[PDB]
Amino acid sequence: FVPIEKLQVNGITMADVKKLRESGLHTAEAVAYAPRKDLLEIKGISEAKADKLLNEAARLVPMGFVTAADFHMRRSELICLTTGSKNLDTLLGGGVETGSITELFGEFRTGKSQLCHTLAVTCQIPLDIGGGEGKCLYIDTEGTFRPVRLVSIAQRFGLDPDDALNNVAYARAYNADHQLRLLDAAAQMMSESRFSLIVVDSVMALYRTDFELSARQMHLAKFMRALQRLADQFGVAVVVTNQVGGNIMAHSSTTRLGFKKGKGCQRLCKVVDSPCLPEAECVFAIYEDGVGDPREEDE
Amino acid sequence: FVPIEKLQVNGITMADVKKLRESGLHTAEAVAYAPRKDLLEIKGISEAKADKLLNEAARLVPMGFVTAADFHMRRSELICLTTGSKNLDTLLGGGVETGSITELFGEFRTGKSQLCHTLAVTCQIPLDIGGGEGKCLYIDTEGTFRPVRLVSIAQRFGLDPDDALNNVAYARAYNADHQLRLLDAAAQMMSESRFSLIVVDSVMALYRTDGELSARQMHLAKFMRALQRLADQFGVAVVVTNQVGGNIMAHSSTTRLGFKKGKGCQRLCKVVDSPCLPEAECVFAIYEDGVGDPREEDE
Amino acid sequence: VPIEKLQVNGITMADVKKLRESGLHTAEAVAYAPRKDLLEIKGISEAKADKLLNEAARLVPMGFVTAADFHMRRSELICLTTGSKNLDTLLGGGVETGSITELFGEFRTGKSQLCHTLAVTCQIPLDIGGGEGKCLYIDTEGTFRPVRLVSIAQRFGLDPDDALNNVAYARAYNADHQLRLLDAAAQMMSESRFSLIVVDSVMALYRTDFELSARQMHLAKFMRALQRLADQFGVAVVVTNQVPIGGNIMAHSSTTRLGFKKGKGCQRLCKVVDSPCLPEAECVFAIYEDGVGDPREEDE
Amino acid sequence: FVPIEKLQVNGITMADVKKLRESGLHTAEAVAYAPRKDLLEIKGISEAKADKLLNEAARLVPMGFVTAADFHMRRSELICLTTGSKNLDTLLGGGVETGSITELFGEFRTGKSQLCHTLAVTCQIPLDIGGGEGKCLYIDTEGTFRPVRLVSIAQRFGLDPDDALNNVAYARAYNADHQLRLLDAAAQMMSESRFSLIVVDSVMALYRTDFLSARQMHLAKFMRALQRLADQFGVAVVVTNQVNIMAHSSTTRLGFKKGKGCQRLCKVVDSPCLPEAECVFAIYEDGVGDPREEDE
Amino acid sequence: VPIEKLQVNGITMADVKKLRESGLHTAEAVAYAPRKDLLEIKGISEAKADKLLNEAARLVPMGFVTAADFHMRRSELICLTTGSKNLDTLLGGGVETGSITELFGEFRTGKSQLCHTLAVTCQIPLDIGGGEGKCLYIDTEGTFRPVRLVSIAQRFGLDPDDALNNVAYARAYNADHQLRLLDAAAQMMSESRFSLIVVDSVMALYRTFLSARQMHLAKFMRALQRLADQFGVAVVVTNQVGGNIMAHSSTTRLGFKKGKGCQRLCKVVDSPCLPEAECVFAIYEDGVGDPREEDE
Amino acid sequence: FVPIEKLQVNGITMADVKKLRESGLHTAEAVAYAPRKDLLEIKGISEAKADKLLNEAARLVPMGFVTAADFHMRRSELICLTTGSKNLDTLLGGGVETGSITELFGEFRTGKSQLCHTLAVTCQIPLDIGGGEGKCLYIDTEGTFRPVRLVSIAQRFGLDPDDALNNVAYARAYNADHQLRLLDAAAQMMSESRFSLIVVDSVMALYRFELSARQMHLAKFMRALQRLADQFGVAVVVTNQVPIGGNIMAHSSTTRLGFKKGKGCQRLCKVVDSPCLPEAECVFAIYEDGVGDPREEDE
Ligand SMILES: Nc1ncnc2c1ncn2[C@@H]1O[C@H](COP(=O)(O)OP(=O)(O)O)[C@@H](O)[C@H]1O
Ligand SMILES: Nc1ncnc2c1ncn2[C@@H]1O[C@H](COP(=O)(O)OP(=O)(O)O)[C@@H](O)[C@H]1O
Ligand SMILES: Nc1ncnc2c1ncn2[C@@H]1O[C@H](COP(=O)(O)OP(=O)(O)O)[C@@H](O)[C@H]1O
Ligand SMILES: Nc1ncnc2c1ncn2[C@@H]1O[C@H](COP(=O)(O)OP(=O)(O)O)[C@@H](O)[C@H]1O
Ligand SMILES: [Mg+2]
Ligand SMILES: [Mg+2]
Ligand SMILES: [Mg+2]
Ligand SMILES: [Mg+2]
Repeated sequence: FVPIEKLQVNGITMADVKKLRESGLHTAEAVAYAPRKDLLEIKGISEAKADKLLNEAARLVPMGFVTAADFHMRRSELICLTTGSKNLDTLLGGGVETGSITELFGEFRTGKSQLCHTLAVTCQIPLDIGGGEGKCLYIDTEGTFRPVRLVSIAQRFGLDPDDALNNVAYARAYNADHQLRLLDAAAQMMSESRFSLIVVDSVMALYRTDFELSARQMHLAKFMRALQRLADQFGVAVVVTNQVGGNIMAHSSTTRLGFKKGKGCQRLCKVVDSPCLPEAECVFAIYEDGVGDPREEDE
Repeated sequence: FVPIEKLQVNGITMADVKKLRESGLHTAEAVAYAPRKDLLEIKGISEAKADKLLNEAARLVPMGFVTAADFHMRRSELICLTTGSKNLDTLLGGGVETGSITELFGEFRTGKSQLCHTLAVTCQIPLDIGGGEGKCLYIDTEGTFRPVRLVSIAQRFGLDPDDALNNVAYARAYNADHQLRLLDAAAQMMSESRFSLIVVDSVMALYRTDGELSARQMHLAKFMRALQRLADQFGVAVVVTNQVGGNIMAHSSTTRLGFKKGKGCQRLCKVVDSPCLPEAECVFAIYEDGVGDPREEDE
Repeated sequence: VPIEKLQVNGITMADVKKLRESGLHTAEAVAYAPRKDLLEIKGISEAKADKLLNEAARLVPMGFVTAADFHMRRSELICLTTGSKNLDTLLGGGVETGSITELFGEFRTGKSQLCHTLAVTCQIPLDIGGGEGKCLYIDTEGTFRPVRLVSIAQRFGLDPDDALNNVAYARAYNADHQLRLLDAAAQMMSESRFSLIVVDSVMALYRTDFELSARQMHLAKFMRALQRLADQFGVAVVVTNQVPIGGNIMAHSSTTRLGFKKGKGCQRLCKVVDSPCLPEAECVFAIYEDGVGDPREEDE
Repeated sequence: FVPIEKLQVNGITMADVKKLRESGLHTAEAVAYAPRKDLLEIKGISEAKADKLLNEAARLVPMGFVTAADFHMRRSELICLTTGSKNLDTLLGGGVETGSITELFGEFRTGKSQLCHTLAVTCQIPLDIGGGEGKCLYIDTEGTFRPVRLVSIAQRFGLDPDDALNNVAYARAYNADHQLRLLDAAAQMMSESRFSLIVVDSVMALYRTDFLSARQMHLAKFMRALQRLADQFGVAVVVTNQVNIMAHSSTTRLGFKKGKGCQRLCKVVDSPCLPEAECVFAIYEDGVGDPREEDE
Repeated sequence: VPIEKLQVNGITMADVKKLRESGLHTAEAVAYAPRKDLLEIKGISEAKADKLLNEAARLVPMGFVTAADFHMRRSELICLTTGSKNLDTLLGGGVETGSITELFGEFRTGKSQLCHTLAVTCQIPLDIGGGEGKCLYIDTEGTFRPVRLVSIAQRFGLDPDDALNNVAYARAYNADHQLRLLDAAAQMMSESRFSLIVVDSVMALYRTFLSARQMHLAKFMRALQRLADQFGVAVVVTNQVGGNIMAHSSTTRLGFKKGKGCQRLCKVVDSPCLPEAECVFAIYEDGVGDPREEDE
Repeated sequence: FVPIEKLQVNGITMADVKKLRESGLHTAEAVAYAPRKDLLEIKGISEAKADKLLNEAARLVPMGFVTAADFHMRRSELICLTTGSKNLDTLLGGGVETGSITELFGEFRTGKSQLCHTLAVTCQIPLDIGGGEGKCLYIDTEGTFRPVRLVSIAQRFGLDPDDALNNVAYARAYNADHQLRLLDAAAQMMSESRFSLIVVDSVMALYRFELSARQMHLAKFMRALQRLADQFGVAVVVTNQVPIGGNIMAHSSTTRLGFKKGKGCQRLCKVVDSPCLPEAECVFAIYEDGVGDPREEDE
């Protein structure tokens, strides 16, 4: 991404920069994608200078037309992260794709939290072996997150236990308003540092008891679009878990994966929906050290 | 169509042509269709020479009266793009007509994006099979375009895997203002070469996520009107996808096709609104290489 | 009455050509026009304008007319046939030749289908309700398809070739072009018999081009021109409207108004919202591939 | 009225009477009310002849003020025209009165055309039931006139349909000049046959498109001509309008408002003697009348 | 922390009393409460409620934190030993305080014995697996036998009078009484330090409820979760062999099987982090402990 | 215990008390332990009336928390019924605890009927020697009622045989509804007179139903038995054949005693379920005078 401090030019005061940052925008992409009406609504900003900064960002941030072959090259360039099972990578065609809010849904005790822990660890590892080189962002709504599993999985991957311990931002929410307030600080801290993943587990746990359906349904809509807005500005893959959101999950999520409890430690994962993948299923396994491919003993 | 650089006659200099270039009228047809008052509102153009260039444009572009024979022959000579499915081809009366807006709508995962991707390759094929011998353009709003689908489909008609990917302009919109802003750039770009298709997917996805209830319709009308002008200016097929506006989208779109999810790869299509087509219904199957007729194995 | 007929006791052809370029192509057009309009035209003197005015007035009756004579004259007016017996009975013969008829309602009500049906029928002989005159179609939304015309002609049995040969189309890209189309079309209404003008739609261009007052008197000018054409040539005029928006400018001009309501599938309800003569009522009609008609019992 | 034939006394030449008829003077009242200056303006009329005719006509009818004791009682026996509804008759205190000017203003679809049709059909019934015992004169300026209507209304009132249609004179104007010109033939018909009601519907419609000071002066000339015709021929005058000179010239003014269904609210606004009150009247296929109990 | 720190920024004592009437005994519940719940309280304005929430957030930590601090916080969490070191090793110190531990299995295996045993351990010092707090035992079948409590206290060396004078028994005859017992007990856990809640059982009353049972059970279970959150107290419940509805909120689940004589087998069936394994313990008159050579 | 008559305060009509008596609630303790619904379907009782009854019961009877010391001292003061044999009383901690569910299951013709008759006789002797000083109600279902044995045990303990016979109300059970009516009448005159022991021999004689419906109705019979025990603190003893019922009856049975037929008239009794008393065994004997300690001649 591009920092917002590289955007001010032609006698635009830093005070305007603070005013924009206090409103939630923290990068050039955020300003460029932001509608001009919202920028005008911010107090203490002239509309003429608002349009000046908007067109300066448009000159800086590229959003013009481009040939499809170039788009193919850029999409091949996109960072992709190994899940931890070669079968999963083959099914995903390389692994989890950033810039896309992937959803993993299914019945509980199928390894969703274990897979999320493995995802955080594989986002801690360097990009050379396919890692993300960035910090995760884990939002828990049930108290299930346990650092011991992270330590074990990191030791499987060989990373420093303390680096993995201190490079994950964990925050447990207690109500829907707490989640929404938490997202703002999440974005603010996202601004300064380099991250590579935002995992939420689970969105509906608090919403199930906080509610009155009409207020609940609209409250997710502004919540989820915040994750979508944050994903494109910073280019971080977004993973959402769920229990068995209706149409909101389907509309918001790009690639969906259903989970099923297989025999023993083996588990089934199915590509229910995808923009460029066929509906195919495969099998992985979960051990005390994380997530891997099923072994001959597991057969 | 009629290139703009051939209407210059009877004492109009290139300065007026450049002024029209900033005015947006990039074709003799465009200036002929534009109302006189808009020409008067253009700074630096006197009303006398405005009416002059208007009458040379009207001489060069026929605004007069045509019989049903002439317009019927022109209808016969209109270019239609093959849908890749004989059932769908017959449902559409032979393809997608020029200078008319098609609105595919329905619930998600019904294959609208697959239909758009399939159409994106039929334009470049030789016209004898039912193409248009041109180069496509893809304006996206949800980030679901995929060159890999074009790679897979180009082999159905034998097209080159890279000549298909270097002859498709691409761009993405992020906010409501950018969606309308892209159209002037599209018109400027398309004035140099024969485009044959435009895609907008989807229309109101940004408008729902953008008191505000009244203000969105007026913005929607301004954007949707611009597409209708674009089709008449250049004679190209524009395809807009919709999710489930109301009257604004119902009135503007020339043709409307509703999609429904069937069993497996089977999907149902119904002509919801057309001026000269019966309200029929057909079935089509999405395969690895695009949209096609259902197979006996899947039936 | 032909314009070339007005040549009496020394009408110079230069004055005739001046009238031609002034837009007046019918004897009624000069008979009804005020003298100030003639004086506003260059090359026209006041005394000669007055004498040509009286020469025009002595042909067409321009005085008191007893109500009985007006009633018998109006009862002889050719009523266009819409093919649907229900709607034809609703309006006492259908659309009348020489008055402004407006159709309005929500979307998906088949007004365009009715316009198409009237366009096809107005070419059939008088016995089957046609006007025996070529049709004119000013379109502002590109909703004309000359493929269905052949099918409708087959339903009405008249030959397809001459039925297609006997229509004129004009696409309208702007309100100024829409107004100029009437001036353009006046001469060919003065060249061969005409019985039907269709405009679709009225409000579409003014909705986008507009500022309220400017739109208001521009629409007033357009409606005045339409009424002038209807009076001069005696040709039926049908216009399409979508929903009212604009207030009363279209309500005062529109002699007849119909409102369309969605029914069940092919069923639609027509209600005479405004009419100086016929009482407010309602009726039902259906649309099929052959055109507008009365719904069948199976469709009920 | 008094025909101009008896005006000639002591060998007054018939040529002068013919010239007066060609000048719009068809009755002795017109000559009496005409000043000397317009008589001088007429070609072939001398000053001596002008003053002689003024003396002959003035000695027949007075012009100045009168004693109110006879004035109010003589105003009672004036011809009244019922509107077919008791609400309006009570509101007007006798209904429409001839020899005056009454305006009906309001929005469209308020029955103004319908009430004008009712007046035009009710002007022939005998005076015992609020009739007029005369023929109407309808001037139309929008094409709204639909004869058929009348037949049904006359059958409601029991008059013969053929007589109802044949005894109503109808004119249509295409321009303001044509509208003004029709008044010459109107005056000629007034001279030829007895009429007792005039309707204009609508007076202002053409002036919207035909035209500003020229428009105002033309309206003033039109209204003064109508007032004059009412003066000589004792014909009630009713005008229609859509929503200062017209109000000033008008004596009685009634505003119309749309009620519920067939019901509409009629209100008296300006009147020399009548108070300010409203009423409700219904309009049906048969015409204008009092609301039925079913609509209540 | 006590809600007494809330008396800042000019908010009156009356609001604190109203909150105490609604069970808002400690500041943790005030902070975790949603807006609507505190809005429902009578005599409370939303304007001051915004502040109330602000200082509630300031007093108790609510923002982001790195996982190192979370791990070191949960590592030093108080754990209550069961007297069976085999269990301790299996549970990594014993039962956690502030979470939900569920027991299921055959009644012949014996779980009420463990419920009795844990009652005294909450008072012994922390260095030997104690809690140093009060215990609140709720029974639904009247199995409370203080003689076993005296025996286990003598095994632990504590005074039986101290054991009987420190724990609080409560019995419920219905689901509503069970629900309101928690509300009543909130005052006692507010006024004094408690370190253990034992429920035996949770499905007994619900057996003698079908759809409304799930909502009632969810409310009761989330109330038990709230009590652990608002005071850091351990919560342990028993369940005879709910289902999935209990399973969602079940942080830890232990299944029991009957072995040879007094020997019993305990399996940690479900746990967020702990592996799936089994162990063996024994039951004697002194309580539940590690198996001895006599049972081997 | 608190009589139901004294419960009605503050406008509670006596007809409501009569309706409660007819329904089955004969004491204020029953209303105190009565739930919301059970009071709701009682005739003549409304929601406000039920709330008033519950409030009055809470005022009269302590409904809240009870400390361990108070519960222990109340249990200590509870009257225990002697068995007439030193060994059984020693194994039972002084005898049978009143107001508790005790099940005696064993082989037929092992003196279970004799033991029940002995307990019925000993529940009327003075408290100084472990008696009850109250009436007795013996419910027999197997036709084992023997007045001769009752007279013999009365002579053994010095009780007057006629005073022993008239102090015991004998009830024979034919059907499940019949025994429910019998226990309803039992509570009916318990509301007006004091008793000391309830004997049911045998429970499973009439149940052996429909297998599932047998459990809930038996549980309701167990539930009804517990209600009266808490209302009056009277010992209840039920005999079981050879245990039938399984989990439900095991949970209902607060204490269980298995019986075996030893040599001669001697019999063996062993505890099965006891939260406090450890499991052990004992031996007793049966003679014409009833059930007592074994003698040296049979030992
Ligand atoms: N320490 C561990 N070592 C190995 N496997 C474990 C461990 N803890 C849990 N599991 C496995 O993980 C599963 C729990 O899945 P989980 O990630 O909790 O799904 P959810 O979060 O949806 O409940 C259990 O079925 C169990 O078999
Ligand atoms: N390579 C493929 N082969 C066959 N079917 C596919 C392939 N890729 C996607 N599909 C199917 O086509 C559908 C595409 O739906 P889509 O056009 O994305 O709907 P929307 O545009 O409304 O989101 C998906 O449901 C998917 O199951
Ligand atoms: N050839 C045909 N056969 C049968 N039905 C048709 C045919 N053409 C159009 N229709 C149906 O009739 C309707 C016509 O409505 P339309 O004329 O578009 O109303 P409007 O012009 O007022 O928008 C359309 O909804 C269409 O589904
Ligand atoms: N044949 C008829 N039967 C019943 N009612 C009619 C008939 N003809 C006209 N009307 C009614 O008369 C009214 C005409 O109003 P109109 O007099 O034109 O008002 P305005 O003169 O103010 O425009 C219409 O509202 C209509 O309902
Ligand atoms: Mg989970
Ligand atoms: Mg799509
Ligand atoms: Mg249409
Ligand atoms: Mg009218």
